[PDB]
Amino acid sequence: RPNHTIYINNLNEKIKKDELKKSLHAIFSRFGQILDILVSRSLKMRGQAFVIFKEVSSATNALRSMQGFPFYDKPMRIQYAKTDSDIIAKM
Amino acid sequence: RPNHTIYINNLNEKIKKDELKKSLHAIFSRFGQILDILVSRSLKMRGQAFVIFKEVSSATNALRSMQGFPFYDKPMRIQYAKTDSDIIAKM
RNA sequence: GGGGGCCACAGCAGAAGCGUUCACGUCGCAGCCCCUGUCAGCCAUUGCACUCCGGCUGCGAAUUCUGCU
RNA sequence: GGGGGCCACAGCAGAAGCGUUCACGUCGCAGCCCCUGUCAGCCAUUGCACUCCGGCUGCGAAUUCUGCU
Repeated sequence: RPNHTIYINNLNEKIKKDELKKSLHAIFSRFGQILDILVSRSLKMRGQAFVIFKEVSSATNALRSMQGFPFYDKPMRIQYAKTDSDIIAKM
Repeated sequence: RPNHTIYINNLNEKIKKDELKKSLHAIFSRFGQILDILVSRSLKMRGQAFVIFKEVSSATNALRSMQGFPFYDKPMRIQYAKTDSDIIAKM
């Protein structure tokens, strides 16, 4: 079940919303063009984010590459999204 | 060993330096005139501060009154200062 | 923010679009590199000062056309 | 910040001192009370969204003289 958008959890939920999107973009993008990183610190979401890539191969590349990597003293649990983000759905 | 300046430790060391001086002043001052609250988040000092009162009776009042009070979900360990602050020393 | 340095970089002026900002006006806005006030993340610390000072890690902003020599 | 209300409050104008701000200029600055964006503190949460949204607690800025009716 691979698709354009990777899904990361086990993130340091104490990190500000903007510094997260920034540092997340910094860790990736060296895999392909990133379309958008989606975050929200609500109770439902919290320590997790959606990194949307331009081509699926960059998602597969970064998923296998960056798994378990320590991000703010915490290991990343990367996996493909249940559904491709509605921006990719409009493709 | 009572004197003008009370000494508090066991403070929430994760609190910003300014919000501490503010909320500390807010909890006291209803005991007498506060001259100055001295704080610094250095490793040497950290979770502790010096509340300087105008008359010693306010220090005794607040010390016996506010002992163990929960300040930012943490109990206050109040006690008199080893030496009266050099501002009181210049009296 | 702040300081320094690049084969990295025509120069100056206007205009628009941005950044900062509560918000306009002044102002400022290519690209990497290094140091660094902040701020933040773990980690450590229960500690008696009035002078700033723990380790490690990370963020550290804003560009386009137009004309002249 | 934002909104509302007080036996709490002469009115307006200038001047100085402050606040905001990287920094001046514009601007804004009695006192309590209530609600509340932020921000922060514990607490809880390992959670598949693209619409904002967990509980509790706390911070939530800046005044003086001068003249006129």
